[PDB]
Amino acid sequence: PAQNRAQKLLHYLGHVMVNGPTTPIPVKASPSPTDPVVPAVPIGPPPAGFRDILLREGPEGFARAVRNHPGLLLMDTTFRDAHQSLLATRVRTHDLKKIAPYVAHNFSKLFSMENWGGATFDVAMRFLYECPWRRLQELRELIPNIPFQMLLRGANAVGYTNYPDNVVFKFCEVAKENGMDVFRVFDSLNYLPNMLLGMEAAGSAGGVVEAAISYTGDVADPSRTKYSLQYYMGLAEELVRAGTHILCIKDMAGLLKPTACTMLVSSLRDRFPDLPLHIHTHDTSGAGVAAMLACAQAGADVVDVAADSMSGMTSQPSMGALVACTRGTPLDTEVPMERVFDYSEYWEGARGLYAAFDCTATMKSGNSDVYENEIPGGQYTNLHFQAHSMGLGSKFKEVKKAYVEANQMLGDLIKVTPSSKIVGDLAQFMVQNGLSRAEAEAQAEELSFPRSVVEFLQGYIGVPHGGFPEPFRSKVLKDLPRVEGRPGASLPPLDLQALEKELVDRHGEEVTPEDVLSAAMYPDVFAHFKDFTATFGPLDSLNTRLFLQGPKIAEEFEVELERGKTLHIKALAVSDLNRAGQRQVFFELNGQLRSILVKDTQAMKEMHFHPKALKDVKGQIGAPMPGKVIDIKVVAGAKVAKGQPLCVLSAMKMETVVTSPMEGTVRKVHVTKDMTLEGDDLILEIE
Amino acid sequence: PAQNRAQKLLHYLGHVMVNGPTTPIPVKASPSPTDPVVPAVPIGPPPAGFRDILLREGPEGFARAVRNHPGLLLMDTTFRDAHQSLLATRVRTHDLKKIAPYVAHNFSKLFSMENWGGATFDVAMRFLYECPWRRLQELRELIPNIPFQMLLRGANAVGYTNYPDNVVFKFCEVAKENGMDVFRVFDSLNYLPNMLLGMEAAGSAGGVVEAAISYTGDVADPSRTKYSLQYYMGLAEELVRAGTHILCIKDMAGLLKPTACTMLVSSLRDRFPDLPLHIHTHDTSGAGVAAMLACAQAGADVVDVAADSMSGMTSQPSMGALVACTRGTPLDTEVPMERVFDYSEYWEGARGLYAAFDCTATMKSGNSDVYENEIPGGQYTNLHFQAHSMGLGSKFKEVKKAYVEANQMLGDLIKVTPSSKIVGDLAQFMVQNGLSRAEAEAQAEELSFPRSVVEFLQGYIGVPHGGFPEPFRSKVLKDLPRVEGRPGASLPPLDLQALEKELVDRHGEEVTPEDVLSAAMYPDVFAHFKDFTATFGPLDSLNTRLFLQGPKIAEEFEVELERGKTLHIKALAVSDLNRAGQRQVFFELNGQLRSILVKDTQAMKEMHFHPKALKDVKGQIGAPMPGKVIDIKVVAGAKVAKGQPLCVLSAMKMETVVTSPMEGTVRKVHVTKDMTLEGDDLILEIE
Amino acid sequence: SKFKEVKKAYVEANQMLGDLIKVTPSSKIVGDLAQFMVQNGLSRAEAEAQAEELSFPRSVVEFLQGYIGVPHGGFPEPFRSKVLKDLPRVEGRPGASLPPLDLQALEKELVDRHGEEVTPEDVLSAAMYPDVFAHFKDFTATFGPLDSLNTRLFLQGPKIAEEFEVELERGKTLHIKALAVSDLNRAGQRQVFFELNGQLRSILVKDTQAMKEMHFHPKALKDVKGQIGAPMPGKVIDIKVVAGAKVAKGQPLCVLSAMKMETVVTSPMEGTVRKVHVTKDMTLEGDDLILEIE
Ligand SMILES: O=CCCCC[C@@H]1SC[C@@H]2NC(=O)N[C@@H]21
Ligand SMILES: O=CCCCC[C@@H]1SC[C@@H]2NC(=O)N[C@@H]21
Ligand SMILES: O=CCCCC[C@@H]1SC[C@@H]2NC(=O)N[C@@H]21
Repeated sequence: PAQNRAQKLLHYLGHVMVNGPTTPIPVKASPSPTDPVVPAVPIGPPPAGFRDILLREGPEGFARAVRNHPGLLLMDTTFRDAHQSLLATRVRTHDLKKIAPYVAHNFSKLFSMENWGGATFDVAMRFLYECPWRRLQELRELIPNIPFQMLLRGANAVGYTNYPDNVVFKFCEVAKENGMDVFRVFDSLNYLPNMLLGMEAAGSAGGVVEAAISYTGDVADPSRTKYSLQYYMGLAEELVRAGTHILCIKDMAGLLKPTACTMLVSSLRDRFPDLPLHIHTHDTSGAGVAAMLACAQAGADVVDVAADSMSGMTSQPSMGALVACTRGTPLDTEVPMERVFDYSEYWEGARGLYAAFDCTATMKSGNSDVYENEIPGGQYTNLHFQAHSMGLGSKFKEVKKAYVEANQMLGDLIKVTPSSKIVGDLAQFMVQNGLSRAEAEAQAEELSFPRSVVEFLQGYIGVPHGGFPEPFRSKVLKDLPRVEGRPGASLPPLDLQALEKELVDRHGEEVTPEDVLSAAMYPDVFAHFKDFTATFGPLDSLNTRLFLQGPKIAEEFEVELERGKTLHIKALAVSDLNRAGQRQVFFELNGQLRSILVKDTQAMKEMHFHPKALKDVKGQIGAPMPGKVIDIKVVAGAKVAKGQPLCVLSAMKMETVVTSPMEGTVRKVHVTKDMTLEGDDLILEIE
Repeated sequence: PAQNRAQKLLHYLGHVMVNGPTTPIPVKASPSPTDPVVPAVPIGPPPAGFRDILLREGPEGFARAVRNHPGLLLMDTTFRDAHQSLLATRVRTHDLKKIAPYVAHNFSKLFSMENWGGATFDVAMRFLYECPWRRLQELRELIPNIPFQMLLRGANAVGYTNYPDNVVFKFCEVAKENGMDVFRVFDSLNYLPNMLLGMEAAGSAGGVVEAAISYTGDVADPSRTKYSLQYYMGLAEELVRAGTHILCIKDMAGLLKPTACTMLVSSLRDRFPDLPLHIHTHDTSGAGVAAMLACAQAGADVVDVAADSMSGMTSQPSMGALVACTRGTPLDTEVPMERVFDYSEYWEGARGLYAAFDCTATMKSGNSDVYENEIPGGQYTNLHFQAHSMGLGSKFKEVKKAYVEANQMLGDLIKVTPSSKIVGDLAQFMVQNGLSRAEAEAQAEELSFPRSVVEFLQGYIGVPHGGFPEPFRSKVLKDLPRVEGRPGASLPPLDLQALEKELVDRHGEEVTPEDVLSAAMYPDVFAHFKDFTATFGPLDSLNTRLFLQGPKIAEEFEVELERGKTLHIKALAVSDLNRAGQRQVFFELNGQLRSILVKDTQAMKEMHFHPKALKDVKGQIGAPMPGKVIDIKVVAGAKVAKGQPLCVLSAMKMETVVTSPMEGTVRKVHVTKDMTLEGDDLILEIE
Repeated sequence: SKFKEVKKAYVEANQMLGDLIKVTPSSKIVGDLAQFMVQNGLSRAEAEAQAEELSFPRSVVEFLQGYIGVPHGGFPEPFRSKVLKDLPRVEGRPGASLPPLDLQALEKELVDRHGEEVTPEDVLSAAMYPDVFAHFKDFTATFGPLDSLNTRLFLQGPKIAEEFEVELERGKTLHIKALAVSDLNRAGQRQVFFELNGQLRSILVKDTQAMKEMHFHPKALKDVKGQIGAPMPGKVIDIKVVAGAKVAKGQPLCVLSAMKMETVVTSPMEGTVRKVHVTKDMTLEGDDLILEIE
């Protein structure tokens, strides 16, 4: 088969010129017209770093070298969890690669760089249309000397549901083979059985196991008894007994006050004198720099930081602030400040390309109300964008109050992905329906809760500390199936060879083990990603502005496909609509005229949505959210029981089962499969 | 005379609809369409505060009460220097008054609130067209219980030049009569003779004298010998001997590292156990919260903070962060966090009205390069806007480097207004002319330096620590007059009664002592302010959006002129241009049609700019900056000596004397009085 | 685009009608028939052969009934008998059988409806042209003496900033300047601003062009004899039948008023009216479905 990359790229550029951005843009901001300036890099291999120790001496040798290090070690999250928080994980492989050689040379003493895990895996395929594994591989070649770190969920890997154990093990194996070094293993509820599986999978792969305790509450507040200092110490003892190489405290919201830092970290050091202590926080409160200095003074070996232009607010504390504040003390990081400035300078320019995703569109600074609401950095940005998309943007203060009430109703569980989303959906549901906590708990048998909340209460994410809230769980679930113990333990092993064969039969002989694991964790996303890249080619070759907005008429630019293969492209014109609903886009490619035809949907728009459900008529079932009808479970003339499934709506990437509020006969169904509904659109009538 | 306020306001609104904003807008951002939500205030008088102690027991009683306070006292800079830093001092009296009753009730324990210092005085009259004294009086009425604080320059009051001593004394007297309580007395060079005059003037008025030492350098760095710990201790001893009630450390740039905080503040406490210590910083580095916590732990009694939405970056540290971090410690501020949140929320909304002036248009976060460049918060924002206006915006990195070089060339003087501006002009001049420091020092006899640099070298701002840089000063000044000692000491007393009579003759019998002092300090600004308010009336009654952008067609709004006198105004239409170059604007006012005639310069605005100076022809004198010709000192046929004044240009609010580079005969003058010149426009020819 | 075919059909229509003199209104009668023939793709022969089945225009029917007098040589037979069927025929002079109009009763009706300024000229104008005269009085009651305006102002109105003079009576001139037109208010009106004799005056006038929005669903299948389409664009004046009514062939079904001519739509078949798709005052396009017959 002849490769047609250049034409596929021109087809993408022509598609963006006719139809607009293929990635959903949350705010009316434009990318910077200027590409970021890459700082000068020395000619040669980078200096030896902590990875060279890890490769020579293994995970235990690396952990001893970290503990024995004189000073505060630093780790870079800019690559992942700094943008996850600030720009909705939209930073692309293109921009990461440009600065990677500078990082390798000037930051060779970093403990690790956290460029992988969390939301980056799904987001790369679904929204950036790039392979997360190729990003890892390319970056690994660029940074041969710094350990790569990922955020791993213990029994779910990087996915949103539980997987069979053999998928989690095979994912950690293939991640290590592809150059992942450190696995930060956490659970969204600190549910030890999920963490132990992820630790065993990462350790069996030959990775550095970093067991991460998610922090919530306040250990310095004696009124907060559920998440006390004793809770954290007891969980640390179980994770150390399970053979963690490094112990992490993951403060996903920025709740660690300097006094709580001092108390928790000194207690952990006194208990575990030889174990490396890694502290992660967010600067959401504007106190994260002070919190990390207090951790370092209390005997933390490592702290998470971001590049200064990618720090603060819902991100990590500033790298330059920590380096400057520790300079000339026993905690000196030995990082030259000039190198931090050049690094932040590049990201300041690069962040300008992502203005369309920047959290500063909605949040101008850190906010201390995080000590009340306990909303994690990445959840705050997402919950605001969701509230605005649902017409609740003016009520976002009510949504934050309802988030506290929803956390309590759910039982004050730790709030990190996906538990932070479960609390967020419940909070939006309460505000949308005008319901206080007491009303929502009283009516729990009558209300149709968000799927996530239902799946949580069923046990699909593990068991929360202190157990599930009763009688609230029993009222919501009724007769719905309950998962006891670890949800992955009852799943049959996935046949990865059968899946590989299915993928080869579909996409041809170029299917890799990484493709099989991507399909195993994210089947619909991976299928869409392969179909999209089959149509549009290697979009990672485009600069971020051209990827997001396409070229302007008469704009000229270069695209490097491979070393020594540059495309000189100029956009010339877009035609009027032809009789086939297509517009012809004209380009110059390497001094030659080229034309591609792209269909325009925005050229003509005309839908109609008549149905409406009277709020006072119990038999009229309205759509509980804007969404697409996936499935219709009933027909006209069918008898239905109270709580019986009627239809399935798919909105905001969540199947919601619409259930009957009464017993009766379905008089009429007003909806069809694949129909798009607005809120309160009449689904069906019951008599 | 019949009052015509409503018509004057409609004339302003019609003027803004036809001609655009009367205040210069630096960035293409629009004010928020929504006014800020004012939090609920209790009905009654506010609780007793520190002012009640000051009024009962005098300045020494107040200082003892501050020292004896258990915990860390907090002061609010949001009213001034929080916006001075973030929004170019553009916050108006309208928005300050709306939140003032909430501040009085919920923050009654503040040490002080600092709203009258520095630029607010000039900016209120020149750009907001409001009386700074009326702001002070109104705010005092709404906040009877919290001490008001101002930033006072010692021998210059709030002005930009030195004044006769009787003007500085009379200013402090009338400021105290109008309800100013605390005078933060500083000098831009820490020049003790200027500080002593300001301390004596504030003390003689019956104010609380707070002597403020401006911080530069690093006391924790043993390589920095000029501004050592011994320098600060020696100056503190002289200011304590001079009878300061409170000692302030003013870190105008955010240079105080936590280690330097600990060392400086403990040394000051150990030497002065009974003296209140007040620490001011900026969060420019992102370390300001950690710096203020270190000061409080080292025995500071008071720290400067801003409301959370008005904190960080070039502003003060976050109030909510300091309150949260000190909670339940011996340093607890006793401020309820819920009250800080409600205060921050209002400001977030209010800051949205000032989006057109927000430093976030140019700086997205704090920057640690402040430890190298030492640029103060308000100077950073101004220097960037100036660099962009001069076409140097893409070179702002070169301007920051040249700022370090200019500081060294000038002798590493303290950098705060106006010395921070003097270094800024020199830095822009160096970058504009492509000069290194060595070239600028070598050519110092041939170059035409910025007036501010010349006036500094003459001694018009006082004497820098270590003296002026020689031979550089002697080369720049040549035969220009030098001021020895204190510049105000040689000025004859200003006849304030003669000035009052001149103002009564020109403006009528309503001239107040505040008007006389405003004219004495700022004659041209005050004259323009009186002429503008005579035309357009009380613009402080308009909300900030209507003040900046005017009303939209068909927009309806309310204007309260006085208690129980509301104007209901609706904008209806704007006509085409009449034969007199005017456009008729139609309003409804209290249900009645009203029409005003407003001119539109924008329509006919045309001009031509022919002159140009060949860079290679020494006899062709080009304009060194865009500016207006104020004065022409020479005619065609005149003999001119090298260095002789040729013309005076007035650009960026700075008279620049253009001087002859050679001896010769003026062949031709190409410019006229009031002519606007671009850069390099030919002024004259010399043979 | 078919005006050449219309001119040819005018010759054919004149012959079919009997080559009568062609002047108002007989020239219009030939013109309607010619347009009807071209619109329906009919030759003279086909139109004469199908004369019992076709719904001819009203002017042609009223001519054949004798309402304009008797043509030289008499009416064309059998064509007249086929078109008229059982329709009433006027013999002799049509005015001779009309009862005298009571002009004093009409004068009193006009005084009661328009006030005491009714003249003998107004009575005769109403007697000859009742609907036109009523509309003319209502229009001039609203807008005043439009004969005082120059033609350009009458047809197109003034431009913005245009100044002009209007003489109402000898020595009574009104200098008038148009100043502005506002946006649409919540009542569907736009405020127009004038200067009148140096004084600003404002009038609130409604705009229909602001939001016309109509829908036209009905259509008559040409092959379905029971589907009765509108024979022309027109307004429904009257509906003579209801759903469930038995109708005979040639029975009146509705009255359309288009081009200033009431056209009676008649049944092409005997049957039962299954459904009526139109309402009184409804505007129809050509071929819009009026009703169904089974
Ligand atoms: O729009 C759909 C969701 C996109 C991913 C959101 C990520 S999942 C990781 C992180 N945790 C959350 O609760 N949200 C973000
Ligand atoms: O545009 C002209 C200057 C406007 C005032 C600038 C103020 S003066 C106080 C502060 N210090 C500076 O250097 N700039 C600001
Ligand atoms: O638009 C409707 C008809 C307007 C009058 C037409 C006149 S009546 C006198 C003359 N004879 C005709 O056949 N037409 C014109």
